[PDB]
Amino acid sequence: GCCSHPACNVDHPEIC
Amino acid sequence: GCCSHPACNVDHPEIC
Amino acid sequence: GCCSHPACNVDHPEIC
Amino acid sequence: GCCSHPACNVDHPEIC
Amino acid sequence: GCCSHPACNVDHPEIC
Amino acid sequence: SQANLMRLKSDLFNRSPMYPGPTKDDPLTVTLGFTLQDIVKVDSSTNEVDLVYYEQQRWKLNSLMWDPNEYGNITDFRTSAADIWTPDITAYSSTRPVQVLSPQIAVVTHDGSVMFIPAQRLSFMCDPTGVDSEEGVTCAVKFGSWVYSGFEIDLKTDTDQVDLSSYYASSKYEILSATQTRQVQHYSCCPEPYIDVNLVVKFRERR
Amino acid sequence: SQANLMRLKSDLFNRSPMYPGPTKDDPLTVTLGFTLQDIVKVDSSTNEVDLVYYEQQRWKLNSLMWDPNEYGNITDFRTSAADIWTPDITAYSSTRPVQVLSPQIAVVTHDGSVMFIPAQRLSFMCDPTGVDSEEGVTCAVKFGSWVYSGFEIDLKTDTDQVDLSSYYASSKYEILSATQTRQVQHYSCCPEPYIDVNLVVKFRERR
Amino acid sequence: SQANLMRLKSDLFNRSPMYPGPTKDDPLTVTLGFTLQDIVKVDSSTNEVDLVYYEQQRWKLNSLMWDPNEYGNITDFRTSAADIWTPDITAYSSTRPVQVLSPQIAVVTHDGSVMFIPAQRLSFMCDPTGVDSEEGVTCAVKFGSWVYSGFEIDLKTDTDQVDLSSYYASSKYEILSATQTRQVQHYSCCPEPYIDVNLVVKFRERR
Amino acid sequence: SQANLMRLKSDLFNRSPMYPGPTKDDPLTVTLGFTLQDIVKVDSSTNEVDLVYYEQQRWKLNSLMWDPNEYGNITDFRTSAADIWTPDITAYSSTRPVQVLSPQIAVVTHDGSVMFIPAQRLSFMCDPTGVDSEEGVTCAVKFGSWVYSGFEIDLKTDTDQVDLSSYYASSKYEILSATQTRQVQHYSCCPEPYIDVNLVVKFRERR
Amino acid sequence: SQANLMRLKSDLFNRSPMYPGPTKDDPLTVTLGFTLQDIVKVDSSTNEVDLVYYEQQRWKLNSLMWDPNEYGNITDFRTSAADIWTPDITAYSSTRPVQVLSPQIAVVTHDGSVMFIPAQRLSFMCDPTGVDSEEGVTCAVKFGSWVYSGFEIDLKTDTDQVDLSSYYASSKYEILSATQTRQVQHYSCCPEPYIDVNLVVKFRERR
Repeated sequence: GCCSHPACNVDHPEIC
Repeated sequence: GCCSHPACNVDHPEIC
Repeated sequence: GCCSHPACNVDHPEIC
Repeated sequence: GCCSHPACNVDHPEIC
Repeated sequence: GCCSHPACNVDHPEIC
Repeated sequence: SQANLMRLKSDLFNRSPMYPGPTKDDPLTVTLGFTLQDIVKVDSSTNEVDLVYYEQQRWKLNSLMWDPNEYGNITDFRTSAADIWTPDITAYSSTRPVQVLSPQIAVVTHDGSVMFIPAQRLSFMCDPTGVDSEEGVTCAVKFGSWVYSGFEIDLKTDTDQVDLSSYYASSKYEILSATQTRQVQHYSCCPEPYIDVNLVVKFRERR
Repeated sequence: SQANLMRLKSDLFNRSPMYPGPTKDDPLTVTLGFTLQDIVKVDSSTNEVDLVYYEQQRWKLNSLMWDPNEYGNITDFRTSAADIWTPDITAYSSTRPVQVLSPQIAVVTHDGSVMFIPAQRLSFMCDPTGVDSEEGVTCAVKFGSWVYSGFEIDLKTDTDQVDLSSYYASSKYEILSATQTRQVQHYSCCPEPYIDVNLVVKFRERR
Repeated sequence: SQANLMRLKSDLFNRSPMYPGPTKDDPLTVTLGFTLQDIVKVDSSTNEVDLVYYEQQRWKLNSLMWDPNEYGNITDFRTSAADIWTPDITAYSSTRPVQVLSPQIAVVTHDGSVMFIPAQRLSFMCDPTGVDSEEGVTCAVKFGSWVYSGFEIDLKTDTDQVDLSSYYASSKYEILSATQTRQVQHYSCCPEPYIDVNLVVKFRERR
Repeated sequence: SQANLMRLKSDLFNRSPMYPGPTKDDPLTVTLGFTLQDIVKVDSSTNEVDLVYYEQQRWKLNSLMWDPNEYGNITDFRTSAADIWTPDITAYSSTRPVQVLSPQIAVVTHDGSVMFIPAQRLSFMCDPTGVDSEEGVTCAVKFGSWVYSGFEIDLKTDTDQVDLSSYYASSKYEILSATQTRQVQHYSCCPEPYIDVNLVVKFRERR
Repeated sequence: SQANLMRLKSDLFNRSPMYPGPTKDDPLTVTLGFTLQDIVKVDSSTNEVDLVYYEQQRWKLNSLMWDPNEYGNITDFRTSAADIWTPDITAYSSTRPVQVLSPQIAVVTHDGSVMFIPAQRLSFMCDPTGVDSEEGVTCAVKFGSWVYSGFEIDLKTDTDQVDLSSYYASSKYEILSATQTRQVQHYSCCPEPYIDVNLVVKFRERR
């Protein structure tokens, strides 16, 4: 669900 | 009537 | 009602 | 006439 | 065709 | 002649740092006045009313003084309002960003006095229920500093009577009363006063 | 050839400080002219009418003169309107910020003349009651300097007849009359005159 | 004493570089608080609700500290919000760009604290079905940093209760509840928490 | 090659002064072409029609020419349209400010050719009477220089058929004919011609 | 240890000219992804549909790499999107200028990767006939570079499934399908491919 949140998406570009 | 005119107001701040 | 007033809020960060 | 055209008014003023 | 696509026109100004 | 003015504006703006705003040590008095032109929209579905008016702002800075005799007897000049510090007077109950309908040009006098009169369109909170009657309806909106207390910016009016002489003669609405009143507010917590000018306009649809 | 123009622009703009506006000592005459295109909206519920027009502005600065023989026989050039001082002519009864529909480019001639014609959309106060009739209806809007008196900016027209040759042929409205009249206003308090150009248009729905 | 202020701003803004934003090493806590003024539009055909409110923001930077006795006993000053770094707090469910209705002026104190209160108009997603009922309807909108995790910007509130004391007395809507609640969320992938302040308002058309 | 390109742009932009526009001595040819996407609004109450289209512009400047072999065999590059001079082409009968729907990026080739294609939404004057019929209705809007005569900016087209290959397949309107035709106007006073490209589109409500 | 961050941005941006965009020598791959929030307006009279979504864009530049232990073990930082080069990806069938609803801040990591996720409101061409039915209706809009071919900007997605996890629970519309598909297009004239991502959403009025 991280990749759906803008801040979480960007702090983990390796997952998203 | 001067105090209603914008240009007139400024040249006479002692009246308006 | 100070903390609802923008100028009053800032002049009293110890209260607001 | 020329005095209705935006480019013509300015290029040839002595007229417009 | 190409002449409708924004990127295509400019990379081929000789045809469009 | 033109040489003096170019020199004067340089010395005031480029030779000096910009006025940093007032303090309690170096306070500032701003005189406010309104000239209503028209009430251009009344929305009973949102309780939002639109005014077109002239907002007269006059204050005085010492850092803007000059000697006329040193500058070709120049006593005043006009300059863009962006070039100078302007006070943060705001309608407290606006509902949309104020729209500026005029150039923003200020005039400076050799005593440091500045007058600035932008024409503006303002939407603000008002329930117009009763506008379609004989009694009419009253709207009110306060104007005051956003961040400066009364110990830093003193607000005051020259008259309590709003200027109505330029109100549009064929407007959809008739002005019953329009006042601009200086108000002082104190809070139990705090010694410094907070000042506003209360713009109170009573009006009705015109038949 | 093209090199000359860059040099001309250098000498006029980067040599001199910006023209600081006129003074009572060094007044300025501005020529005003309108070419009406269309009446594009009539709002009888708010008394607000929208015009699309060309506003022709002409004035002359001595500080923009040059010798044609000194710059490759160049007699005129075009430059952005932000690059030069422009007069603060404003519709006094606008209700919304004027919308510009054209580039803002001025043309300067070697005699110091500048002519500038921005296309604009203006909403202003007018009771349109009677537009759907045979008599029609008349709207009026005054134009003048916002901060300059008549002793500093002289307003003049070339003709009292508004240019209607570019009016939209299939407009929803028919123009009955369109005039542009210079008006001077004096106040009991004050010696200096205040000038405006009154744009008066009588029109009706097309039948 | 006015000179003292000009010097202070020089050392803080012109001599120091602008704060480059927070880091994991040097995190930052932001205090959030809302003062609701009015619910000015409700669109059940689009599920869009418009608020007018004051958004109080507060934080503390070490790089803005000074010793008052070193600057004429000046402890605080007011300055444009453009002059300083501001947090990227965003409504997560907005439908239109936020409109700023107030000046954007922050006040900095000698301990490095900044307080900033812009008035804003926000359109955000909410199905208002039930507003015309006795129970009313609840809308929710989250506020938080757009690009900073909880390890870089800590969000917090001073109270869970929105200030409603300045809500418009003649509004079309009655406020049943208005709260501001800090929320922390973790995702299985990732160690860092993500923080938001949940603005939840229950309201109905007024009886 | 990224180093080569930065140098190429540096040598072109930072060394020479900005291209001042064409002159009667050193004229310029501009090729104009339209790709119509959709007719998105037809307003019979105001006679205003909105188009969404691509506007292709093309010209050639000596001041933008370069040798590929001095710059890493780079033959063309991309740049913001603000970085380079662009022509003042305007719809002459617009009623609202044109809205840009795309990036404004031009591509320059080593031969001095530049191509620039912004997508735009335009409101312009048109009486739509007959749109709901079989014959349809025709609207027209001219495009041309605002301040440059024909002796300074030469207008032309590569083809007179508007590109309809990207027209919206499910538009509310069907395109019957769409032409882009160069038209010349002369005035007895003056030697220079005034050039416009007439965009004429016939369309109807689809049935 | 704020210094490491302060130093890193300095070396990347000011110690070098700005990245001039991709070429065929140094091409670039852009990753595209959508997180749909709400369908906020449907206009059957104009065929115009409004979406609010998050658009995730990711790419990697060699010129943005650094060594973490040389910078306090810093692996990433945030900076305004104006400070860095951003790709010109645009919806090809928009009808109004896209509205940005979020701060525009990108995060760059020490390997040169950049991620940028602006929240946006888009009006685009779509015939909504059938939204009030069981089958629903499909809208489509392509996204791609405006000026870069497929040989200069390579487009791609991480999933052909639109992120629907943040779709508004109380939206007026129900999502039947939402896909994001890479499409390659060639034209007979030209060897280079032109790439777009097709956002295809099937939806209907909710019951």
